[PDB]
Amino acid sequence: QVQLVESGLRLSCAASGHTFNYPIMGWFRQAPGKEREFVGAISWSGGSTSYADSVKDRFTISRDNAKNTVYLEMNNLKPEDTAVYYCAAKGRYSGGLYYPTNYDYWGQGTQVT
Amino acid sequence: TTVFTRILDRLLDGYDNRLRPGLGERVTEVKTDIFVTSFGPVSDHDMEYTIDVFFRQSWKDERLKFKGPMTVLRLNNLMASKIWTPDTFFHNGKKSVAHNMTMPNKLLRITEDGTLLYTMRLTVRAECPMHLEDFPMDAHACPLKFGSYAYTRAEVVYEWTREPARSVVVAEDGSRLNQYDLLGQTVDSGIVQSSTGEYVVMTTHFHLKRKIGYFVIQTYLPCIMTVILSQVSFWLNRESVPARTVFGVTTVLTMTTLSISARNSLPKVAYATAMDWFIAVCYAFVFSALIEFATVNYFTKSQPARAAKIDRLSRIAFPLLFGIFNLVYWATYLNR
Amino acid sequence: TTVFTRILDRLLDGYDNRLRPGLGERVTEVKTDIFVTSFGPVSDHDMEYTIDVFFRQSWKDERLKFKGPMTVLRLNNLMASKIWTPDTFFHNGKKSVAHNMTMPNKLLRITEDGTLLYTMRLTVRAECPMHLEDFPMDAHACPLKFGSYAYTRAEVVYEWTREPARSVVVAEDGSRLNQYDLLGQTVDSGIVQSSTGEYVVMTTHFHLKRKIGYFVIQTYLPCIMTVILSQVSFWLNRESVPARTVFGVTTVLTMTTLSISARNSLPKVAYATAMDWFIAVCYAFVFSALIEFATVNYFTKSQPARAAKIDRLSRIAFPLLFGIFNLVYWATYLNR
Amino acid sequence: NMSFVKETVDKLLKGYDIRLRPDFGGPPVCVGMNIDIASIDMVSEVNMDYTLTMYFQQYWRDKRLAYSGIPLNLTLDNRVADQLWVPDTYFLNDKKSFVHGVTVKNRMIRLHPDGTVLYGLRITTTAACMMDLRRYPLDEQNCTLEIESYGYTTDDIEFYWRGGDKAVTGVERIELPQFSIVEHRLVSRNVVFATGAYPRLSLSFRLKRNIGYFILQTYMPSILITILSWVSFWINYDASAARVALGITTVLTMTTINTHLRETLPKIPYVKAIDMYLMGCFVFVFLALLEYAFVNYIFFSQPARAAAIDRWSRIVFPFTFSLFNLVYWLYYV
Amino acid sequence: NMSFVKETVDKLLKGYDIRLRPDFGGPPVCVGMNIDIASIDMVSEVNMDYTLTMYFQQYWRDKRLAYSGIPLNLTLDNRVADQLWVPDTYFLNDKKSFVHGVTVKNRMIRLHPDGTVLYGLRITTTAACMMDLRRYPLDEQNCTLEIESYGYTTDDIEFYWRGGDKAVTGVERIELPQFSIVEHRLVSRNVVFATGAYPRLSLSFRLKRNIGYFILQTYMPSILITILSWVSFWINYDASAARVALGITTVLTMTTINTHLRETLPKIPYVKAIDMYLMGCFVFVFLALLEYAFVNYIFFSQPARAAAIDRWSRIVFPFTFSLFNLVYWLYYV
Amino acid sequence: NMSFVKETVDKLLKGYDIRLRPDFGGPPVCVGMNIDIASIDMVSEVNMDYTLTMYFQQYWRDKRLAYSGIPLNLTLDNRVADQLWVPDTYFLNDKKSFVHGVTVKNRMIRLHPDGTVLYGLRITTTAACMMDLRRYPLDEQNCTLEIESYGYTTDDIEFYWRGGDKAVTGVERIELPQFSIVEHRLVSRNVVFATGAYPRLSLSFRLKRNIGYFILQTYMPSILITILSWVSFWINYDASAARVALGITTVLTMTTINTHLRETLPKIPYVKAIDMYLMGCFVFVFLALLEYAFVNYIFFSQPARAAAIDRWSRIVFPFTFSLFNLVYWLYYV
Ligand SMILES: *[C@@H]1O[C@H](CO)[C@@H](O[C@@H]2O[C@H](CO)[C@@H](O[C@@H]3O[C@H](CO[C@H]4O[C@H](CO)[C@@H](O)[C@H](O)[C@@H]4O)[C@@H](O)[C@H](O[C@H]4O[C@H](CO)[C@@H](O)[C@H](O)[C@@H]4O)[C@@H]3O)[C@H](O)[C@H]2NC(C)=O)[C@H](O)[C@H]1NC(C)=O
Ligand SMILES: *[C@@H]1O[C@H](CO)[C@@H](O[C@@H]2O[C@H](CO)[C@@H](O[C@@H]3O[C@H](CO[C@H]4O[C@H](CO)[C@@H](O)[C@H](O)[C@@H]4O)[C@@H](O)[C@H](O[C@H]4O[C@H](CO)[C@@H](O)[C@H](O)[C@@H]4O)[C@@H]3O)[C@H](O)[C@H]2NC(C)=O)[C@H](O)[C@H]1NC(C)=O
Ligand SMILES: *[C@@H]1O[C@H](CO)[C@@H](O[C@@H]2O[C@H](CO)[C@@H](O[C@@H]3O[C@H](CO[C@H]4O[C@H](CO)[C@@H](O)[C@H](O)[C@@H]4O)[C@@H](O)[C@H](O[C@H]4O[C@H](CO)[C@@H](O)[C@H](O)[C@@H]4O)[C@@H]3O)[C@H](O)[C@H]2NC(C)=O)[C@H](O)[C@H]1NC(C)=O
Ligand SMILES: *[C@@H]1O[C@H](CO)[C@@H](O[C@@H]2O[C@H](CO)[C@@H](O[C@@H]3O[C@H](CO[C@H]4O[C@H](CO)[C@@H](O)[C@H](O)[C@@H]4O)[C@@H](O)[C@H](O[C@H]4O[C@H](CO)[C@@H](O)[C@H](O)[C@@H]4O)[C@@H]3O)[C@H](O)[C@H]2NC(C)=O)[C@H](O)[C@H]1NC(C)=O
Repeated sequence: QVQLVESGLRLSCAASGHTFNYPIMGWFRQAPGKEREFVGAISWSGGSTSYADSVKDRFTISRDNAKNTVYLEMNNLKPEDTAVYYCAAKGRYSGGLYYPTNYDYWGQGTQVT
Repeated sequence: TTVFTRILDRLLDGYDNRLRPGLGERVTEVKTDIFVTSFGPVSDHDMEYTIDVFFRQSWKDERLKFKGPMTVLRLNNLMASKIWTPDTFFHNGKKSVAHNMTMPNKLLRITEDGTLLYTMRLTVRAECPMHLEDFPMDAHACPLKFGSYAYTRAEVVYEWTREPARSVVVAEDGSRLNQYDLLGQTVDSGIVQSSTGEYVVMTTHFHLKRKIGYFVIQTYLPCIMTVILSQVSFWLNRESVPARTVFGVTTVLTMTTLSISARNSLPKVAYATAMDWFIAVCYAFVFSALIEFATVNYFTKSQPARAAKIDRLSRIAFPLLFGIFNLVYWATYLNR
Repeated sequence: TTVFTRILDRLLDGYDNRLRPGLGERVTEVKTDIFVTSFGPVSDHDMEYTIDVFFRQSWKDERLKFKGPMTVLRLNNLMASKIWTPDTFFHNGKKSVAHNMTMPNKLLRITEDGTLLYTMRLTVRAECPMHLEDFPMDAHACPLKFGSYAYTRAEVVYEWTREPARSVVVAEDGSRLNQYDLLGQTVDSGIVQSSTGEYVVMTTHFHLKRKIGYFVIQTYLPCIMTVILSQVSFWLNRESVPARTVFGVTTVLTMTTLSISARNSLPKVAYATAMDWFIAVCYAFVFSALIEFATVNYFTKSQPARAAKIDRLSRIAFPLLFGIFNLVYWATYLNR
Repeated sequence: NMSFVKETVDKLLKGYDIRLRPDFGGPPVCVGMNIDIASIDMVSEVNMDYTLTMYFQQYWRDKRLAYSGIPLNLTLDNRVADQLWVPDTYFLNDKKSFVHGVTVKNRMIRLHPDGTVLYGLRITTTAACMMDLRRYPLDEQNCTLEIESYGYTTDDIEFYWRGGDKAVTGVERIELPQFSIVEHRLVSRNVVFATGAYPRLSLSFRLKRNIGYFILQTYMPSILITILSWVSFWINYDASAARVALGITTVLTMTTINTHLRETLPKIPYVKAIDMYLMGCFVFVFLALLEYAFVNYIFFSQPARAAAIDRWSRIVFPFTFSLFNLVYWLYYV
Repeated sequence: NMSFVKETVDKLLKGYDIRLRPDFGGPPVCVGMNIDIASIDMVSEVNMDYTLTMYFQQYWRDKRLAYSGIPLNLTLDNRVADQLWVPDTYFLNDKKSFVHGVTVKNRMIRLHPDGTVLYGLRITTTAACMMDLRRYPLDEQNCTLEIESYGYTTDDIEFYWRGGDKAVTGVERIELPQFSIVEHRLVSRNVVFATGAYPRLSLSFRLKRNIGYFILQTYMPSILITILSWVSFWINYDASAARVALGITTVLTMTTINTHLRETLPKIPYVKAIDMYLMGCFVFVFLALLEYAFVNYIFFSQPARAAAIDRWSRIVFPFTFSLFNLVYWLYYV
Repeated sequence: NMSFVKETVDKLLKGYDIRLRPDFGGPPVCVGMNIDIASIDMVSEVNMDYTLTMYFQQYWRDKRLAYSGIPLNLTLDNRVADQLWVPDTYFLNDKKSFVHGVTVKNRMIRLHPDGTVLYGLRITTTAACMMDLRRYPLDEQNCTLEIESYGYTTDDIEFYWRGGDKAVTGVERIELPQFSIVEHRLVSRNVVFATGAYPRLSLSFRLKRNIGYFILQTYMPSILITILSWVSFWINYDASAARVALGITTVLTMTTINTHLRETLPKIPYVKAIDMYLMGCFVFVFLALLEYAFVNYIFFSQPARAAAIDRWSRIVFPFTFSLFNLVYWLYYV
């Protein structure tokens, strides 16, 4: 079991428990009228980030295993970035990186305007 | 020669090899027998053994009765693929080989009453779960179990061709064991139960006993010599402090090296073997000899008479106790 | 498209692939060439090497003439299994692989005049007998020989596509060699006679030269430094008996460990390499230094002047003799 | 009457198209799974994988194979499997698998009157299992087997464990040398790739490592050598050769033990518990050697202070070693 | 209706010549590639290769396979792939590859109404990767996969990454203990052989080696032995036994480290960074021992000169060692 | 005239029944055999086997294949072997074998006008060879290849060596690093099993091991350490630490040599010659150490007796070692 704690512009996702069984953390945002949208993903150990097109070169993701945290730094905001943000954990053999169905443990929703 | 071709064509005319003989009318009975041509090496690390066999099966198929100038047709083995054969498999097999050089190592013979003899040459790797508490004086019963994969006991049964003790025959020169000694085999049959039904199983247990000479000249003798060397220190005069210290430390180092090297061909079992107990006791003797020297040196310059008495007592006590321990240990383990 | 389908169906109508082109009339001439995409590792222990090639063969088959809109049909390699091809094999091959991922790595092209080009991608492991008397300063000529298995010189002959030097082409960056340099290759052809007749054989020798840097920094430098360290002992004063004893003991032990460990890589050949001679001479020097110390110690207390004279002479004699030995050894083994 | 059975089986396979799934173009075909674990042979930290042998049974329904007039299960020769449709089941985390083929292919085909097909295989598979060795050898691992359809999406095929938690048998009989199976779990879910959603069955085991082998094999020699190093503190300070011999011998034995230990593990970049213990022991023996070096250095002019240092070292080293052992065994247990 | 689809597929395969590529005799057929990386099992310097497992997807259009009346994409049993034309794609630098075949051959065929074929394989390949070890263990490697067409030249076939930069996924699934992935790159080009010009796709990864293990297990022992070797400079030159023991111990320990540690790599001829470091430390300890030998040789007739030599060595040796370390770590980092 | 040859070949295979041997129902068919040995690879004592590469040629007559009007011997495509009858020859003592298959299957079929078939294969086989290692490394082995018919008894088939004692070629050109082939022998016999009597051919080689490697590698260090152990008798008896160090070092080094050497061979239960030599050397060094211990025990009250014991040891130990070497090398040579 993995416990995700959301804080936070900069959003912090701090995970505790069995972070070895869920080696990938991903970020999603839900618009009021749209479905959940993938933002980016970070590997706990490899530090190999992946980003969606709409937030390339603007959002950045970093990981530190000292206290098991992943940071999403948002820069050059736009009015089309007003969505409730979620952080999630992905299993080792869970499939595609861009689909919310494949993520098991979801954090608390965080609002950004 | 045309007569035999016509006979074979008539035998195969309308034959359906998807159906066992006697389907819906009676159980198919298969008589099996094994000729071991070589009982190959045993692997303690993998808990397995290799065996090379002629595997022989025989059964009745009324669809193949014929009448001709001969009573037995000894056919090319390709015919085996045109008829029905039993689907025998080894339950504890790991990775077997059916030899194909220079041709498939199979033979098929048909008797005019419809009896089929079907023989193949196989190399079977099989699991032998071993308990190594008595190592290196352990004995094992390595099993070999086989039976039908798809046919329950209501469809196919297996029987040994002759008396069960005489249906598994080991070749007289067919022994590739280097570390073990084959004492005999026990032959049996029974019923297994699984989620797909009840099946017949034929079982052979080979009884192996490990030869001890290698471990005698590899571990026991160096340990004994190290213990004797450590007890030799009791006869050096008490002034020779560096010499007796060198004796003690070197013997402790030798015991540690021998203890570490002892487990090199064994699986990482979680329990202690007999050799481990022997090495632990030898290590205890060497360490206690060093402690004896330390005690003697502590009292040397204050109670020299007590130190001399302790040394004289030790010169007798240490060898006597080591000999008694050796007698007890070897009596316990060689008579089991 | 249907035109080409009809052409292919007419070519394969009444075509017997059991018969070579020109059977009973003349000799089939096969032109061959090799493109080495990678010259894989060389193994001294197994006396073999690995090579990755595009193997290209070309011949003429009158039965495959056609007339159509295209001049060359570049066909799916399945077609290659429906026509005659040469039965070329590598005489000194050990176990080769015809690559099959994701499809058979084969190509067939048919020209309208009946000319066939047939290419395949192969990994060949071949035997290279090595004479290791000069190891690690040795050079080898690894051969690769191929030819027809079943067709004698009266039925099939092999020729190089272009001039023999230009027919085997090695890629620029296709070296997987670690401890060797590929100096070049020679190309030749000839006849070999066996129990079944005379056969054409095509041979390519690759010339390899071992690099020495690894052994320079792995064996020669530690040995030289150990010898110099042992000869350092001659300069300590005669009062420091424990120091010189420690010097001798530790240098002899280091030389013994190096000598024992230095033959791990090589096969157990029944002769002495150059490295063996170097290590033997270094061992002799260290042992002679220890013997000299023992001699000096024996005469130390009774004839101190003789011990001093021996030490003074040895301090000059030993480095000079080691230098002369090194010069002889390197002159012998470098201008070979 | 075998002729009627033959005619019925010929009729069932007349016009049968194996390229099409049952109920092609309609609702998904449901496939139930069962596994009997025969053995779990070897668990490798070096290769990060484990080997497993099993009887794998798939049950489904194919209405093209329904027959009447024969009140029997029809067990057919396994080569009939080449003339029927079967699911395209594979194992996602496997590295090398094979079906046993002695004496024949270890395959079973059983038809039922209503069209139900039972398809059984005996499979030995090596499967990847990433391991966390930060607490080695006091670690606990979770090794899984992932079972998926390759070509068919969830609109064509569905998986389910046949019998619920009873669908996997034989786990309680498994005996492992280095491990014990604490628990096994069965999961069913869906996995989305770029080409669609696919059914997924997961079978997981939790393995706890036994500690006895490492107590007997590496911890005891290190402890005994460290204790041996303390005998020097009880030897007089003027026996220089003996105590220098002790220091050199202890350092050499520590290096040999460390090399023999590390020659059996992968080159992981973090510190393991056994590495921590061994370098603690190395620090202790090195400190004992350096303490003797200091005492030998200063004892020529201050014999009393050297004797006092030796006497206090007789006590300090056992106390600090006991404290280090306490801290180590409290941090990892 | 299953019979309608059956006759549609029978009509599709009727008169189909598998020996001919789509648009044979006309414009080249375009093949789009996708790769989904499952894992990289191992990277071996001794064998100079690496093992990769992947889903390899190929996309093309064959007008002979177009069908109408069914507004659906036909996912067919993979055995039908034996009756269709497929590209003769191969990997140039691979050494041993197989398609997984449990429970069936891991292969996928999906047809589309306009004639588009999607063809998927699950492949494990051991591919060659020549490594430059001059900066080892601080080295950075570049390992590639070369995808090419064997028989068809650029007149017959074209390759392109389907989706551009997004044609390869799953890079974050690569978990190597000894390496980390820094970057991956996709390349498309043509290669000219004596038989013509062929399309070539290239997928490259840049691997960075983690330094922690080598810092922990190699550099620290050498630094500590050199520092221990410097203690002789601070000891009075009358203690011949102690200083000789120190020098001999340091020399022999350096040799033991080198022999028991370097014997683990391919027999490359050049010098690596770790080799140069170990040889420098050996040179330093040997020079300290030789300096003491000379001082002991001369101190009985020129004690003041010997004291001055020791006094200057005390300062010079740490300074030159610091300069050596500075140069080494600047050059290699 | 390829048309006429094709007609003849098609006529030959028209009514051919591959299921029946030639002269089925009549006298046994005679099969002559030849072998051309190309190489003998690794002869392993650990695995108790050897590897052989050879050209295996079989010769027989099938009157069903006779043809007229074509004055040529017809070499055919090797795949025609799949339509003719061939003997079911196998090797009894083979563990793993294969026919080479690059570029094609290494197989030859050559027909003759009278119906004679020549059938050739190129085969690599690993064959079991149990070795008696009691005299190792001065041992002589005998390794065989057993060629037999599997299904056909002596009333259906009979083997013979074609060409008498010249049926095997290439023995004199084999190069083995560790052995030399002294002799080879050919035998023909019958073997009875429960299913009948079968023909058996045996090809045996006698291999003699070369001793130079073992002189360089094992005996010389033991001799040098034994001689080194005698240096103690020439060092004055008051130097206790030096002589005890020398004796202990020699003893421990001999034990280390023995343990290191015995682990490169299979775990046989008996004693080999090198084991006896090493045990004798251990006995000698142990007795030298015991002699020193006894001298140390009685050199206070009786120094002259101790000096005499050392002086007599100086002569007795070399003499007894010489006698032991003489006895050993006379027994084993
Ligand atoms: C590249 O080349 C390699 C060989 O170097 C190929 O590997 C062989 O592939 C062939 C073709 O698929 C295999 O032959 C087939 O085997 C089927 C059974 O396979 C099982 O049993 C064998 C042993 O008998 C095992 O090796 C195997 O792993 C399986 O457990 C048969 O059912 C097939 O028969 C079918 O075709 C024949 C044609 O005459 C019909 O008569 C039959 O009725 C039936 O329809 C066939 O014989 C062979 O087993 C493979 N060998 C190995 C060692 O793997 C690769 O497949 C090839 N790759 C490509 C892409 O072409
Ligand atoms: C080794 O490590 C693996 C992970 O790497 C562990 O596998 C996990 O196991 C847990 C169970 O212990 C799984 O959690 C369960 O998942 C089921 C499937 O979820 C899918 O379907 C539901 C809807 O049914 C969706 O909501 C969801 O998004 C998925 O699509 C759930 O059905 C289970 O729900 C049950 O528990 C919850 C409370 O937890 C209840 O509210 C429910 O009513 C119900 O009772 C459950 O959530 C988890 O999915 C597994 N992960 C993976 C990746 O497979 C192994 O357990 C572990 N091995 C060991 C021995 O511990
Ligand atoms: C591991 O190492 C390999 C080399 O062994 C690296 O591969 C090289 O990668 C670079 C890109 O980083 C490649 O360079 C590119 O080549 C393309 C093809 O060039 C051929 O075709 C064009 C016509 O299409 C010819 O003009 C040319 O002569 C070649 O025949 C170019 O299309 C690329 O152009 C790009 O840059 C130019 C500006 O320089 C722009 O104008 C273009 O729009 C475009 O952006 C580029 O030049 C190089 O070819 C690769 N080498 C090989 C041998 O394949 C790997 O990158 C490396 N891996 C890592 C992770 O670093
Ligand atoms: C490695 O070790 C093997 C044994 O394991 C040796 O093989 C033996 O070789 C000898 C010959 O050197 C064989 O002895 C010969 O057997 C022949 C066959 O005997 C069978 O058939 C005859 C009838 O033909 C029967 O009478 C007999 O009972 C058997 O059924 C005999 O024909 C030979 O006769 C020759 O010698 C005798 C004298 O001994 C003469 O009287 C004859 O005229 C004739 O010259 C002979 O007896 C023996 O059978 C082989 N053993 C096995 C198990 O095959 C290898 O030689 C050895 N390798 C090396 C290099 O030394």
